[PDB]
Amino acid sequence: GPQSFVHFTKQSLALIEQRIAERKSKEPKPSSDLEAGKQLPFIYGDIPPGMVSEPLEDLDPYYADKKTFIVLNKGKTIFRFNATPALYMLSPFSPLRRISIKILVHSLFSMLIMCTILTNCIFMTMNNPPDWTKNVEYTFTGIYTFESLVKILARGFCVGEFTFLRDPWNWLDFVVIVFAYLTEFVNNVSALRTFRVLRALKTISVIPGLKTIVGALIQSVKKLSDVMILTVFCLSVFALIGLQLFMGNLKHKCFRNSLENNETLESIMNTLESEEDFRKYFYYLEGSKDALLCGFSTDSGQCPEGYTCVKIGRNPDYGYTSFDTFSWAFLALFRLMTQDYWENLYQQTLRAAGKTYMIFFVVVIFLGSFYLINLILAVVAMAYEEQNQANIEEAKQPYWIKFKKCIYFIVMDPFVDLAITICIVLNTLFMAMEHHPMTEEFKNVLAIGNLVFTGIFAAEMVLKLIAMDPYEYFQVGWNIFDSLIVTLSLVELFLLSVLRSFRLLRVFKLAKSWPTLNMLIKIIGNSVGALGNLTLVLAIIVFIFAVVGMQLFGKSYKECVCKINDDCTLPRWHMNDFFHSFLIVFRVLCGEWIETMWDCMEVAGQAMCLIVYMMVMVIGNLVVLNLFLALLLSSFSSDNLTAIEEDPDANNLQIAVTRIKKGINYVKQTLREFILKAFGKIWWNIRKTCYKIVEHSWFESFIVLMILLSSGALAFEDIYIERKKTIKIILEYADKIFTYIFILEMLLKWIAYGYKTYFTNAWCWLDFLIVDVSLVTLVANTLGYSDLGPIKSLRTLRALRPLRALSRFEGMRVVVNALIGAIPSIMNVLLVCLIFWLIFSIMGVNLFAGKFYECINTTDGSRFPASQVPNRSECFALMNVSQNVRWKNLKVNFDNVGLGYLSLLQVATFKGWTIIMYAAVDSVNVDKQPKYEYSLYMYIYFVVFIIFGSFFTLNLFIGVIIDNFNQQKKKLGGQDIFMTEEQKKYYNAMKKLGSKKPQKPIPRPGNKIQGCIFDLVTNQAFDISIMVLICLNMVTMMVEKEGQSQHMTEVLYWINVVFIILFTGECVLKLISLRHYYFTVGWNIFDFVVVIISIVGMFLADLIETYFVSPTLFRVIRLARIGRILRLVKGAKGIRTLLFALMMSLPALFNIGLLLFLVMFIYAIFGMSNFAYVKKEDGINDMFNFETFGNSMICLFQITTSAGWDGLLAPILNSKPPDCDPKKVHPGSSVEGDCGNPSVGIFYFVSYIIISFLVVVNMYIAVILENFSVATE
Amino acid sequence: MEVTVPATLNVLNGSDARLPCTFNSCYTVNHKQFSLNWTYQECNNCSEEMFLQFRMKIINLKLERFQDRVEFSGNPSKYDVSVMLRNVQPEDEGIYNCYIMNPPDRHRGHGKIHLQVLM
Amino acid sequence: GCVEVDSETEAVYGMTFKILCISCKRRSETNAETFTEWTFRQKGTEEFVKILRYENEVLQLEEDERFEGRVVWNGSRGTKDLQDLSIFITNVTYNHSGDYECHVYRLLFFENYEHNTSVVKKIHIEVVDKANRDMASIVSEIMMYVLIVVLTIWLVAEMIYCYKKIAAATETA
Ligand SMILES: CC(C)CCC[C@@H](C)[C@H]1CC[C@H]2[C@@H]3CC=C4C[C@@H](OC(=O)CCC(=O)O)CC[C@]4(C)[C@H]3CC[C@]12C
Ligand SMILES: CC(C)CCC[C@@H](C)[C@H]1CC[C@H]2[C@@H]3CC=C4C[C@@H](OC(=O)CCC(=O)O)CC[C@]4(C)[C@H]3CC[C@]12C
Ligand SMILES: Nc1nnc(-c2cccc(Cl)c2Cl)c(N)n1
Ligand SMILES: *[C@@H]1O[C@H](CO)[C@@H](O)[C@H](O)[C@H]1NC(C)=O
Ligand SMILES: *[C@@H]1O[C@H](CO)[C@@H](O)[C@H](O)[C@H]1NC(C)=O
Ligand SMILES: *[C@@H]1O[C@H](CO)[C@@H](O)[C@H](O)[C@H]1NC(C)=O
Repeated sequence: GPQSFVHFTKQSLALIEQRIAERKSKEPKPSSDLEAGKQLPFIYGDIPPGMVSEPLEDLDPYYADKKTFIVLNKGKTIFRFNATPALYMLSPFSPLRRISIKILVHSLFSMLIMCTILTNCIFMTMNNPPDWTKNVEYTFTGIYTFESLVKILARGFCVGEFTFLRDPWNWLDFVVIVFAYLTEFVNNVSALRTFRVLRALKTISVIPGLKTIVGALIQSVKKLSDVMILTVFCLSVFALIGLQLFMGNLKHKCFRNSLENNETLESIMNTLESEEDFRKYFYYLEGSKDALLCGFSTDSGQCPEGYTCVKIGRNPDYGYTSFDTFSWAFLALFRLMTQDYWENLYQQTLRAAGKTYMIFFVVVIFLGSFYLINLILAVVAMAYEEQNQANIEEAKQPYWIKFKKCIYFIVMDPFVDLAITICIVLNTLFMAMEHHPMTEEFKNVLAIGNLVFTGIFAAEMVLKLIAMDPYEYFQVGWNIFDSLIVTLSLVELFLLSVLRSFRLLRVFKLAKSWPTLNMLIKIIGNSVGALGNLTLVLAIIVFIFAVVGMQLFGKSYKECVCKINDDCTLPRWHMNDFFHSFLIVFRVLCGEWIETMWDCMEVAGQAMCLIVYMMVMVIGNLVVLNLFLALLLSSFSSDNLTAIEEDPDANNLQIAVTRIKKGINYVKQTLREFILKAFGKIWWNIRKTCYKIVEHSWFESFIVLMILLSSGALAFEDIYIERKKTIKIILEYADKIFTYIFILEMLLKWIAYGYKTYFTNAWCWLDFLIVDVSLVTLVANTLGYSDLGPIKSLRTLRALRPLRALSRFEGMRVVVNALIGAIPSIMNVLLVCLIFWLIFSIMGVNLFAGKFYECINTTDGSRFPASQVPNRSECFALMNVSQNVRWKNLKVNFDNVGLGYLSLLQVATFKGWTIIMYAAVDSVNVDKQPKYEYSLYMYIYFVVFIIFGSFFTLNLFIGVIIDNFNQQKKKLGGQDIFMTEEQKKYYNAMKKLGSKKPQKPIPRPGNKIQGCIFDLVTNQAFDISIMVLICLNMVTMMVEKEGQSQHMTEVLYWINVVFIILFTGECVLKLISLRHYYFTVGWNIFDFVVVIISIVGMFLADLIETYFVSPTLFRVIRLARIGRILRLVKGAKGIRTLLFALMMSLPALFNIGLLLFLVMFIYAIFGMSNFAYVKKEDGINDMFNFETFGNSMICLFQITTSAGWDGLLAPILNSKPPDCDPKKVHPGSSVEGDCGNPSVGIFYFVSYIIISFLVVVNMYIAVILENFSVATE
Repeated sequence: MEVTVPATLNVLNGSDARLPCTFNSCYTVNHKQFSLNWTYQECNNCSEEMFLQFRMKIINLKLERFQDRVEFSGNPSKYDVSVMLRNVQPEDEGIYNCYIMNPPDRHRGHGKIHLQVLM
Repeated sequence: GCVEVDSETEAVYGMTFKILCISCKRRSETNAETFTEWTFRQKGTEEFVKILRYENEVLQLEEDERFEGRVVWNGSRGTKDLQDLSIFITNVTYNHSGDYECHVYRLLFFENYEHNTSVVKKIHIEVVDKANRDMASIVSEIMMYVLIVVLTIWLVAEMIYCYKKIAAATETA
């Protein structure tokens, strides 16, 4: 009722006094719809004029027993105050109190505070401020203290409820004000400035809607406790394994064999300090900061002649890359799990230890780096869906008219829209025809075409504006968009490169007729629509992190600059100013945090840099992942509500195509009319026996074995096959026999099935094609045409022989069926990605076409400073004088749209993007020598592209793929689409292990001492003691480090032997207590196995280090101690569920891995065939190349995660001198030349990374998601 | 390059004076590369007398106006380059300057102390 | 890159023959200055005799009747960093059968460091009148043929047996 708006008065106070007296004699829940900060219930209607911003009776009957009142604000919001006098001095009926209440409730107060905070956040971004900013900071402090004073005067300081200090954000305000006054009067300056960044967090308080977003984020982070515990445990176990295996291995260096003056390694190492001094005794590669790593095994790195391998010195990367201590091993394993620059650690460890140690990296990458990340993603996804479901549930609970009509007839016809769409596509295709070495006539024709197109669009704009009045024209967002584009085009015509690229946004007008391209617009609009608050929180967090990093480390980056750069100049990535600090933070969010953190540590301390970087990583990735999953789920779930019919008013394009097909039918009918007016019993048994033989298990097994043998025989064709002549001859005759076998099988299948049944089958078609290629090759070799051009090139298609196992193996055929089913949506989203990336490719061409050329010293690879050689003419003039000068260009650049596509792919995958960014920010002009960071703010182009393409395009891709998989599963009838029928039974039986009720307790024995031991051993105290003993053993295993004393080694050995005795004794006690009932529990028999393995491993290690010399075997055997610490899973129910989810997802991951191995094998054979002789450059070195099956598989496993593929592709882009030598002679082979094939290389690498993305990411996510929900169910 | 020196140092006649000259360069003080140039001038416009230096070891030129009363009292390895002075005479009143260069740093610092003799 | 292929061991009289001597470096990015000397111990003799030396792109034949006008350089060309040190006999006789040695003298150039190493590779060459066929090739061809015939016989036997069984069952039905 509107009469409840009574003023808070003395009679009200007396009534509250009598009610509190009754409450004292007396020795529920407040209304949620009336709670402060919300709008009044609609039952109360409108506020009468006389009671706004005045003390009113507490509208909630709940507070009728307490001295609390309500002040109402214009805009219908409720602030709940306290009627107790403020500071025990100022009663609620005071002029100061009423004025303060009015000031606080006014909206202009909040507006002023928001403006003040946003203005102060601009002054925060100054590395060194002018001397006059002291007045501005005094003004800011005065405004803040006035706001805090008015709050305290209005609502009391800390006297009872609803006071100033009762709000947690007021704590931050008070801390800010006291810090400001303290640093102003009492006076580390850097720490105080970093505390000044706390005034940015008041944006959350003053901006409405951010407080709830922050609360939701905190509630979401509360849901990740089990996943974080499991992640830490897994990283600790893997770090212990790595510490056991690779301890001290990264300190291997190649040392001089011949020393003068009786000097020894200790004598040399006691005197050297500088890298120039070290380079005289250890082998350094050219332009390297670290000594080359070597190894003592046959498969490790090789020292040059005259150099010997020795363990001495410091670890690479300023000494930060190592497995020497548990802390460094943990850092390395966290780096591996996040896959940040992990290929460098991969190659370093392989070079230092051996190539058989890639199994460790395979296990780590496929067990932690993917499974833990997918678990985190799944848990955050469920947290968001529960939050969203709760939100949905709560929401549920005279002469001019002639021309006007004529042009309305003309310009609104459905054919006009089709013509305009055709013009848009033609204009985009015409703009995509720009390249760097463009002749003047081509430039002229492009200019004329663009002029014609903008004229056409402007004419359409004028016709549509004269067909209907602007009052009706400007009512549609599409017309507003086109109006902006046309007016910008006219402005540019009257007057750049950017405004020329602005017209490219017209391609989005196809979203009306393109259902999938509308999804991209929906995602982008949601990012600034429903989720605008999440985006704003992300932006605020990034700003705060950039400012904090700059304030903490900017001066250090400038003082200690010679520690991180030889020239004593600031590196490419630093935190000396705001823009570069923001770039570092954005790069960390992209996922590159270790290379910059090394320099951070070098300049300003490990502790500080580690703390800041870990905070940035955790919080930024939490918020980014939350936004990503929110966008995905909202756009692909909430948009599906059947709002409006499918094109109720048909689009003009649809009407145009309907009229076109009607006219086509009419023309066809008229033309047809006009032209008509003008003018044996044994053969069936033979087929039956062929079918009986072909369909037999013996035949199938024999053919499968032959397939495996013929596929494995392809791995022997290395570059080392000229040394194996017996194997060469054997493999040739084996090829002949295999061809005969498969021809016979194909003939038998023909006779058994029939031509129609055989040829209406894709597997049979694949087999037929492979055997045809083999037969053609055999015939050509027999006729002597073994080297006839294309015939010789047809021999590289023998790498497709392994493709015959897909039909044979049910798990690979099961996975390929899902891929084939998902192909159409993949094509749709790929087309959308191409259309979206064409805009950025054309813009990049317009910006950087022909500006990546530079004049370099080839000996050093160093660009000449532009003071000398400022252009290509001077570069040539200098080349005529010197001999090692070259006017070089980047291999991957923006010289045309085709190369811009490759540049965009490298930028979006974050592999090789730094070179392109450096060239772009150095670019000056065409035929001009680049200058260092001349175009500094070209980084914004890459930031904007990374966001819009790499983030939103990936969101769309994942959404479409998982939707396709869900639709396939629904079509199958809720059946798993990655598991075989045999695996379904195992899965169903295995699923019942997560719900079996506890069995009957083991009965007590008969013997008295046995019963007493039973009571001792069946105790929670016993279990807890065992758990703490396991933790202590884990700590003793963590303590061990590199270079430790023999005394510490002995004491650690004795401690571990004591732990072994304790665990064996507890196992014996449990055995003698439970009799034979002990072996009825899986965990009990696991403990039994672990005890036996521990004892056997200790004895074997002691034997191998006493009567034998084998450090590698000793290290591998000593891995049996991890079993004693794997037992912490038993008493951890949170992580046991996640491990059960992993166990549940194993069968499908096995099939996916089988298919991945087959694809990797095929690509490896192709790589050895093609890229075995390319020049050793960039990522192709003496150890990681395509010269052997093992090397090729190592490289392919490396780039399965899309790591270093740019550096492997770079040596293959050489096709002409002086990059390569087409007539190079390789000793021991008849192959000539070390040039690459750019087209083959590009196809190879792009296709492999696309396949890897479509398998190892998308199927992994789907399987982990469904099985985590099941394990959770 | 930051050098911390007292603007005015007042000592009594017949007492010992320690001249505080310190710096906080980021890099380690390489004794094979450190450069020190201690100079004394009777006034700001007066010429400077070169009397103490570090090149590879602390070398004291032993000027007649200082006799054998000038020795080294700091430690370059801990960034103190202070110079001691026994029994400060009234003639010792003046301006003392310490110049420090510490490769691989580029900036060159300078610290100035005005020594005053009290009665 | 460089692959150390061994030389053949049988040269036919009156024809040409190439004696392989490939010696690769441990690391392919290092610089070197290599020369070679070939010695030859004819069968029926006990002393190795120097027959040639190649250095700085000039081949120096010692005055030897057995090799005068019959040996040309066939190794790496156009550089001082020799990794293929083969020679080529343009007219093989019965005096070219014996033990050969290929001495390799490599001088690596490092940073403030020079390493002068040496390798020796031994090649035994037996001269014949007719080129013998490879035992590996012979046995491989024989085994391929027997495997083909065995597989075809097994398949034909199974086909005949299954056809007779199917015909009997059909005519019974
Ligand atoms: C919508 C997506 C799938 C692309 C559709 C095709 C076109 C919009 C673009 C994409 C790639 C473009 C081509 C990429 C590169 C070139 C090479 C360029 O010629 C050169 O390479 C010149 C080099 C020289 O003169 O030395 C001429 C334009 C052309 C054919 C481009 C023409 C327009 C293309 C086909
Ligand atoms: C949303 C679509 C339409 C564009 C997305 C990309 C933009 C973020 C890019 C494209 C054009 C770019 C601008 C093109 C030109 C320049 C000049 C450039 O400076 C120079 O070229 C050198 C100036 C000098 O030092 O003299 C600094 C970056 C900047 C502002 C760029 C900033 C980033 C822009 C706006
Ligand atoms: N943005 C982005 N998206 N996807 C990838 C990617 C590509 C291939 C394989 C894998 Cl495992 C990944 Cl994670 C990437 N490197 N960067
Ligand atoms: C080792 O020291 C002795 C003197 O003790 C010296 O004569 C000799 O030259 C030194 N070794 C070499 C080879 O320089
Ligand atoms: C290039 O070099 C040659 C040889 O020094 C010289 O004779 C000639 O004039 C030069 N030509 C140009 C175009 O610089
Ligand atoms: C080798 O020399 C002999 C004798 O001069 C000659 O008869 C024979 O034809 C020569 N063989 C070749 C390959 O020239």
